[PDB]
Amino acid sequence: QFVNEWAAEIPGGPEAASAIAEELGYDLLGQIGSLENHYLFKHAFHITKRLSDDDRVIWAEQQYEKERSKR
Amino acid sequence: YQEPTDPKFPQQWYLSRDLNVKAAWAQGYTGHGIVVSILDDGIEKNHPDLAGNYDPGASFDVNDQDPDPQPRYTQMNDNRHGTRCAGEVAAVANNGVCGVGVAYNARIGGVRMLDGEVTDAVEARSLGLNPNHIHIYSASWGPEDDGKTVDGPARLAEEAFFRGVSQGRGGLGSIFVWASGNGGREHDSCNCDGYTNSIYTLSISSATQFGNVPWYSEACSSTLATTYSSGNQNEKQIVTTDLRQKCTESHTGTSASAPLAAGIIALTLEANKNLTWRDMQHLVVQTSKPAHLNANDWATNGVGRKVSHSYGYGLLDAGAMVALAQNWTTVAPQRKCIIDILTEPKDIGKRLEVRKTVTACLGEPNHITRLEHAQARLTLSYNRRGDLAIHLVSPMGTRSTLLAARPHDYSADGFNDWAFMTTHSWDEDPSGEWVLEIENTSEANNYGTLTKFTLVLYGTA
Ligand SMILES: [Ca+2]
Ligand SMILES: [Ca+2]
Ligand code: NA
Repeated sequence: QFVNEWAAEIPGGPEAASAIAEELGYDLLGQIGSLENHYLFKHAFHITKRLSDDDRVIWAEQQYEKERSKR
Repeated sequence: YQEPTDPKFPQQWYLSRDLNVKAAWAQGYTGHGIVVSILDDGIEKNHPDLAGNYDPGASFDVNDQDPDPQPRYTQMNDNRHGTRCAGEVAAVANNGVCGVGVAYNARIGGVRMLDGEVTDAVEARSLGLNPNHIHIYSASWGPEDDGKTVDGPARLAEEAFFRGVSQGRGGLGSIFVWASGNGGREHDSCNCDGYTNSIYTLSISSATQFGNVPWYSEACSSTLATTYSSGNQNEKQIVTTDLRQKCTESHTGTSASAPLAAGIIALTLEANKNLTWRDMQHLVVQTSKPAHLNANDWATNGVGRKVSHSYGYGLLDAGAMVALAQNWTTVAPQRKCIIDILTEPKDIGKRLEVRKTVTACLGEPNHITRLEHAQARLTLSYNRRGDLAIHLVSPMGTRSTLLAARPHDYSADGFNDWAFMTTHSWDEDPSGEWVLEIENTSEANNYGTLTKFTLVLYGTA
C-alpha cells in the first residue's frame, strides 16, 4: 500500500528542499510535475512527522498506492 | 472535400446518428497544431497508424521514470488500452491502415502511468507534464466502479488540476477530458468519483448506437456531454488502433467516449486557439444535442436547455462546436461564491429538506449572475450511505440529483466535506431560494446528521 516516497510543500524553493534533504537524511527526487513548490523525497509516520515538523515544510505526506480503474 | 479513404473508416459509424465530425473536417479543421496526451498505460508510438502523428514532447513514462512510454507487452495484452484511446483521437488518415482519428492531423502523446503503483504523486506528475506544449489531457481512469467507493484526487493531484487550468496553455488552462465511469452494473453514481465530479475536468458519458443509455453508464449531475460508444451485441463499437500494430473493432466502455470528446475539442481548439478551459465547457453546453438520445430523465432547466443525468447536455456536435468557436467571445474571469447554509446540525432521519435564500455574494467582487458549476459540499453521518439520495434545487427550479441510491454502499462513514457538483443550472441566475433534499430510499430505520452544507457557486456577473 504505502511506498518509500514523501511529498513535501516547501515555499523556500529548490535550495530549501535541497538543504532539507541533506539535514534530515532524505533523497531529493525533485519537483512534482508542474507544482513549483512541491517536492518528492526518498529515505512510516515517524519519517513523515520528521518532515512535517520542520519549519520549512508546510505540508508533508507519504505516498501510497491507490486502486485506479481503466474504463 | 474528400473524406478519408482508410479501410476501416466506413466502420466508424460514430464519425460520419453520429458526432457530426465530417462537418468540422469540411470547414478545414482536422486538428493541425493541437497536442493531445493520453494519460493511461502507454502508447505504441511505432504503430503504423500512430507513428506519423506521435509526439515525444507530449509523452512520458512515469511508471519506469523514462521518456519512452512504450506499453509493456504481455500474453494477455493487458497494456493495450492507452493505444486504443490514442487511435480514436489522432489515428493517421488516408494511409490505408485501420481507420482515422477524430483529429487525424493532431500530434498525439501518451503518459504511461497506470502500469504501476498509482500514487497521488504519480497522478500529479502526469496531469502536469509539459503544460504549455500539451493542450488536451485525455483520461478515462478513476476510482473503482464497485458502487461503494467515494474517492477523488488527493492534494497533489487536486493542486495539479488547479495549476493546469490556471497557468497551463499560457494561462488559457489545460483541457482535462474525463470519462464518467463504467459502474452502471453496480448502480454507481459518478458524483462519488472525484475526478469526473471535478469542475476542472470535462466529464463525458456514453450512448449506444441506437441512442440508449449503455449498461455500464453511470448517472450523475457532474457529466457535461456524451459521445457514442459500445452497447449491446447488436450495436457496433469503436474502431481504433490496437496493440502490436493491429486494428480493433471492439473498443468498449466509457473509455472509448472520452478520447472521442478530446478529439472533437482538438478540432475546436484549431478553430479558436484562444479558448480557455471554461470557454470550452461553455461551448459544449451550448452545442450538445439531446435529439435521438433516449433517457427517462430529460428535464428542461432554467435557461430552457434539455439536460440529463445520463447524457449531460447531449451529444457532442463537432460541426456546431467548431462553428461557434470561431466567433466565440472569451468569457469573463471565473468567480467563486462560498455560502455557508447550515446554522446548526440537522438530523436526517427519514427525510431532511434544507431551504436557504441566497444573494450569491451580492455587493461583493464574487457577485454571480450567470452560473457555471454549482457545488454542495456536504459533511454528514449516516449508518448506511448507499440508502441516501440527495437532490439540489436551484431557485429557477432545476432539480439536480447529487447522489442516487447505491444499493451496494453499506458504508457508515458518511461524507466528509464532499463536493457534489452539478452542471444542470449552467447559465442560470443563482439568486433566490436553494433547496437541498436528503431522503432515505429504503424502508429500514436509518439515522444520521447533516453537520455542514456549503453551497459553492461558480460563474460570472
Ligand atoms: Ca489510418
Ligand atoms: Ca464510478
Ligand atoms: Na468533471
